[PDB]
Amino acid sequence: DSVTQMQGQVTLSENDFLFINCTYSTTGYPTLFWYVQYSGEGPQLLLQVTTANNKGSSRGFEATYDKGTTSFHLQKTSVQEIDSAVYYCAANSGTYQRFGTGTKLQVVPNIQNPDPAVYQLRDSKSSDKSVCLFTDFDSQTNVSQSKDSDVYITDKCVLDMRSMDFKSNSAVAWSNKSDFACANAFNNSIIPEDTFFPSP
Amino acid sequence: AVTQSPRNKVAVTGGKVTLSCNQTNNHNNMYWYRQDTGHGLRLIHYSYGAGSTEKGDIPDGYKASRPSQENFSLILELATPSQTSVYFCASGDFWGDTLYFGAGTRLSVLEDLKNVFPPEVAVFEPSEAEISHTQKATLVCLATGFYPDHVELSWWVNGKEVHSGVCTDPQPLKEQPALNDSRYALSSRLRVSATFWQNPRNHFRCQVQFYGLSENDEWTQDRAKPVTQIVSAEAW
Amino acid sequence: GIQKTPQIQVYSRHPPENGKPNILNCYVTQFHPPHIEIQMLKNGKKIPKVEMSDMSFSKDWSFYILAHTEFTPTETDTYACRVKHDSMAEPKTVYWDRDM
Amino acid sequence: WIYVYRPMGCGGS
Amino acid sequence: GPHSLRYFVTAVSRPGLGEPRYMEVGYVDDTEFVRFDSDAENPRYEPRARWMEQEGPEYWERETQKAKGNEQSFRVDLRTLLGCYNQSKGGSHTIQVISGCEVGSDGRLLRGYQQYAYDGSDYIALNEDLKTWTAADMAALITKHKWEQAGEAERLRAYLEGTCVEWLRRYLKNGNATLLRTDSPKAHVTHHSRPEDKVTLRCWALGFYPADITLTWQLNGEELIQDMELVETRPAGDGTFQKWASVVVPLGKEQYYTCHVYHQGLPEPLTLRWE
Repeated sequence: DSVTQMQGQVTLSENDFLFINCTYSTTGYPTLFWYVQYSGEGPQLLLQVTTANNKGSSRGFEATYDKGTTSFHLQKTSVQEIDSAVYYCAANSGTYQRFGTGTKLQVVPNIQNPDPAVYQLRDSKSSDKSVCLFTDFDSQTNVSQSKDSDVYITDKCVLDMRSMDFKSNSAVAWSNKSDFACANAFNNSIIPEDTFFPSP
Repeated sequence: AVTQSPRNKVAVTGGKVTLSCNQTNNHNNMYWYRQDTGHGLRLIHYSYGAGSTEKGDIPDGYKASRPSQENFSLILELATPSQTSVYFCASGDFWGDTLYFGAGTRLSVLEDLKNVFPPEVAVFEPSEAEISHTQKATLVCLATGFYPDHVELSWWVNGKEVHSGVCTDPQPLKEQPALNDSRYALSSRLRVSATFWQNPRNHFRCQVQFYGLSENDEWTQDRAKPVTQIVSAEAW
Repeated sequence: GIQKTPQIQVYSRHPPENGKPNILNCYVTQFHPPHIEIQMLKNGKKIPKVEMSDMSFSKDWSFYILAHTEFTPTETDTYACRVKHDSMAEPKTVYWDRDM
Repeated sequence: WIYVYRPMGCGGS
Repeated sequence: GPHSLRYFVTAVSRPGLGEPRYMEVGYVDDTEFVRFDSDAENPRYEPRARWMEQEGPEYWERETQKAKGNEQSFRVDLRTLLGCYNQSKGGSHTIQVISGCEVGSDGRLLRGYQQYAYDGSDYIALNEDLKTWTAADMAALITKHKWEQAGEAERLRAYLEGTCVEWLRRYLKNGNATLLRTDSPKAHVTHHSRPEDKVTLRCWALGFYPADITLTWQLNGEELIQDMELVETRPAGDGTFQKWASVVVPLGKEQYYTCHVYHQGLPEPLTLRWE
């Protein structure tokens, strides 16, 4: 009793149509499941169907029990970004339940009016320590890891000013160093040609 | 519901560890899974009901007692670092029915307890440049030099906790990837309109929860005892 | 839910010939509940070494079971089956007749 | 091929 | 012509001394072939026909597992049920279940069924339409209510029409041999004197398989139905079967009395006589 889902990562933009691949090998007449696991949390039954060939729906996902293909493809008409999570497929005919690696779904926002820039911030107490903040860039640009061993650079992450309503991407960088400047950090990433560097 | 005790845990190689899971569903079946990069959910032990314990896929290292229908606990009789991982308990009404999972427990196992450390927390203030350009004020909170990666960072604005305008790294940085046990770091932003932040009646605090040693771990060093605690940084 | 009383047959597998080994079985059927106890008797004494086919039931819901043991007919000896079961006030016992 | 019984979870008279 | 695969499930509480007894027993065409007993040590699904040894090691692991779980399910149902029937905690009770599939000659599901019983009386059952339940009483109503609520009927129906029926085929192909075999009855007529110049004639039939057989006694071509003692058919433990039919006769007139043995293994019905 087994399942194979051929995607490790999948990423897309909001409103994109979602489709994740699932085929199973089984000896009995298994009931089939999709489990979802939002980061920080434990897995949870997204949806199940027990008979071919019907379809379950939850939270706007659906999947049909495809006996002819032995398939349980998970499909969503308009992926939102709450949906960023790990999706696990699973059959069960009375075996015990095992889990693969499932598929890691990253949903990224359509950034409306990109305004790339790198700002430098001051400590609120120290006054002397600095940090660099790449922000407002666009969803497709990728922030690469620090090629220098002594500068640390966070991966991209998006925030949402709900009442505004506004999403922005961002990453920060820092180092205890003598020559560290903002122009410098993020050089090993391909930044947009217009990114605004102010003068301190 | 299924709940897990404890939720966080630090232990020295060779010691004994028990994770207990207690379940409010009236379910016979229960399972202990372990989860880590590249392998996902792997079954260790399970129980058809009160009394039995059957081995799962990867039992070596672990033992499981099933006293009643409500409790299932697994025991690492003498711990190894290969068992550092996140652990998940599930219950099940019958055989091959849905599984209901616990919120998991974080278990770091290291041979020495002197390499433990709490976080150190400073918030950095918005750039006058950004305010000018964007009419928006970003602040960053940085937690640095802590071990192991058992933290929970939050923003507190004016004594209430906020979720809008916030984001925080998915997982900590190896402060220096050479050493096999490097202290971690972790960043987070709160973004607010420019008007809001330049008003000085407004109070900004970010607060990381650290999860370290207990009362009944014993601490030899002069350096203060690195116990589960709260480190904070604020601003106006 | 009420309770059905056991039916009994005591007979030999092979048409008895004195001195020649055989098996004697006791076929108990049609009873509820399934807990029964069954004694085989030789010359009015309990036999220790009695095998039991495994228990089963029927659409009836009633159970059956088939206890047996090896033995060797003689012109003299006597065999009986004694079946204690809740549905009877006193334990019924059935004498083996080689003619039936 | 044995089926897996669902719990009766009854109550009543 | 038709064929079938049924499982018989038994749970019996043996209080107040602990764990109930769990028994599962599979029969194809009414002949046992697999069994499970909670009461052995190393409790496991065992084969009870040699043609079943043919199944792999991964087959038995699979069925044991399910058995194990089923057991746990009844373990609590037994205990739940007492409370619902306001019953004393000391005594022992019985959940029984029969579930399986009869198939036609056209290899098609002919009648599917699953019926439960508590302490030897009906408790609930599936209806012919494979979609609905009949509840024996107020207690079974709540069960039925939940089983509809959770979509049980469809999931069993899957098993009943799909899995079950497929595996009847697999078991049949596996056993065409041992199962459709046939041993004709060996017959003879004994004679015993009765006090009043009367005699008893006993017609015997031995070592026959299958188990259905009809023996009859006539004089002047008429069957003597209201005159025969006749025993229920019984296992030799071979497993062939035995059966006899006897009847009272006046001393001397015996030669007018004939025995008759209809059984599917013998080409033409036997006709017997003493001496």
